Amino acid sequence: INANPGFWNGPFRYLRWSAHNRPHLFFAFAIGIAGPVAALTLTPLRRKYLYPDHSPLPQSYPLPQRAREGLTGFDD
Amino acid sequence: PSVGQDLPPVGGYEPVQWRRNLPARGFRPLVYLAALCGICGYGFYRALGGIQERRELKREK
Repeated sequence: INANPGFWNGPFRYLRWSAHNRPHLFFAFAIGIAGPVAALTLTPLRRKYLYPDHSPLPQSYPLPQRAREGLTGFDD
Repeated sequence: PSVGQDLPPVGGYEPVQWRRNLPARGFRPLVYLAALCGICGYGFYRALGGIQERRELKREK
């Protein structure tokens, strides 16, 4: 029988126990917990170690802020 | 008397195979897992670089 020790008696033993008896829960849960934790910790490292981000893609015609100078050429 | 009926060989027969012929073929399961992660990670290296490539092509268009 492999009924229960309880999560709140010994954690790491219960983690081993669930990995031996119910991997359908725990190996979905491990892939699930590895998502956001790695998402938090790895993204400072990649900007520090691997490579920084990309330049943002323009979404419309980019408008500068100038004053409509005198531009000659192609009157007629 | 007894003549002409069939009999076993005087040397007898060879011993036959009656056990579980079950070889534990293949590799260690950890080798399958490590090869899985290798095939995955090489695929991701081909994937995400091509995606960033496609994003730069999108910028160029």
